[PDB]
Amino acid sequence: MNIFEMLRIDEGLRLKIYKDTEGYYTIGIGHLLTKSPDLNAAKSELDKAIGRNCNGVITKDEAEKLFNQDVDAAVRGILRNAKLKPVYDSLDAVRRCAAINQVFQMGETGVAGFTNSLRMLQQKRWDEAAVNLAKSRWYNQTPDRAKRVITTFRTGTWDAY
Ligand SMILES: [Cl-]
Ligand SMILES: [Cl-]
Repeated sequence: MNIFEMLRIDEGLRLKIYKDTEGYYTIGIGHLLTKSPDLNAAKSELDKAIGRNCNGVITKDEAEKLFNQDVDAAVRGILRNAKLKPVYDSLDAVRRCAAINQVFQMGETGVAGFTNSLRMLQQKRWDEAAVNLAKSRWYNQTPDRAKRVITTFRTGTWDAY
């Protein structure tokens, strides 16, 4: 198990434009296209991302390429973020996967909000962190997935997957 296998399980694979859990146009393995309610806006973003006129449909290969780019982007984002980088670097490899999973789903606009959780993670107070992480809109809106990620932070094992 690794971040690709983990996110494949959490995000699924869909080859035509669909709406994610927040109602946003998405494709492939959790590739967010746009927050716009206009489907034409999403189709444009898709063509731009893939570099051809897709008409809302892609291949598995294209889906895996976007997935690779998106994972790479999530990691680089963490490493460029002065708040996230020291916590990330303090973690073991399995817990680093949980961290990338979060950023992949949430982006990093929630950094200030998860300040207390992040401190507990860097302190390696795993049970306290896990309890704190569940006190979130994130947990309440996607509890099954959040439970899997939190368990991964708590244990440093792949037991939830
Ligand atoms: Cl792209
Ligand atoms: Cl708490």
